[PDB]
Amino acid sequence: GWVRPDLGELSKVTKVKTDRPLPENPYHSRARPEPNPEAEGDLKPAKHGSRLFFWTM
Amino acid sequence: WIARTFYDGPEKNYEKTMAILQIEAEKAELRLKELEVRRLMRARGDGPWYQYPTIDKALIDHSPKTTPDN
Repeated sequence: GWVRPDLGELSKVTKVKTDRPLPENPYHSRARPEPNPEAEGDLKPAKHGSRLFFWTM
Repeated sequence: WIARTFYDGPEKNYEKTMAILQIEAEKAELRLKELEVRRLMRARGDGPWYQYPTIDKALIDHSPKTTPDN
């Protein structure tokens, strides 16, 4: 009583019901380094301007 | 008469010089502090400055790759 599969049926993406636990870290990755402090705030005018040699602004 | 019609009082110059000295001292300390901050940021790289670009991780394709072991 075997029915031969039609065209395009064996290439379908199917789902599998399994009790095998999903691997938490299949890549065996380490801990990612801490990103930079990403400082935030409100801009203020430069203290005494450019402070480049004799320029006052 | 000359002092009245041509020149201001002694305090004027005194306090103007005090303000000028204060401003220049702040500028000098800020210059040293900026140089030290530049050195530290270039040496360590944790600061906002001297941030050299790396590969963007959004370019990575996370999908099955026709082989189970990538």
